[PDB]
Amino acid sequence: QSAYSRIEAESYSNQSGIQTETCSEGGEDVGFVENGDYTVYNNVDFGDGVGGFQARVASATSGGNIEIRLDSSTGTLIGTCPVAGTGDWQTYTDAKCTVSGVTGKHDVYLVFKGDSGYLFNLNWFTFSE
Ligand SMILES: O[C@@H]1[C@@H](O)[C@H](O)OC[C@H]1O
Ligand code: NA
Repeated sequence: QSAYSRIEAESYSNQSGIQTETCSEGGEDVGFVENGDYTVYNNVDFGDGVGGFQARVASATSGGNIEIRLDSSTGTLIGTCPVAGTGDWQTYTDAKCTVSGVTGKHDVYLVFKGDSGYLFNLNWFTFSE
């Protein structure tokens, strides 16, 4: 799958600790996110050109960070996307960050880190050139 496509969060290959649920904007979100949870998207093709990451997120708390790691849940970090409260678990906004240069095909781990409690819900994400 292309890094530059819209990747629905619920389309993960593997996950730890989360649950999918009905998303107010349509489709599903990955919710029940606590510090240390993650989702994995296999065989993402970055080509040569990546510069950024955009995630569609909601949070009734104070959010947290999405660590973007390659090939394992503790693997090389290529960006950390800050996520901020939106006042409701089903009112979404765009969280965005820069991403270090990378090439080729990798399994992408989105590793959710933050304070105590639930962090945010993730509807979909994408990378930008
Ligand atoms: O959306 C989820 C909500 O349904 C649950 O009650 O709290 C955790 C959130 O992620
Ligand atoms: Na979704």
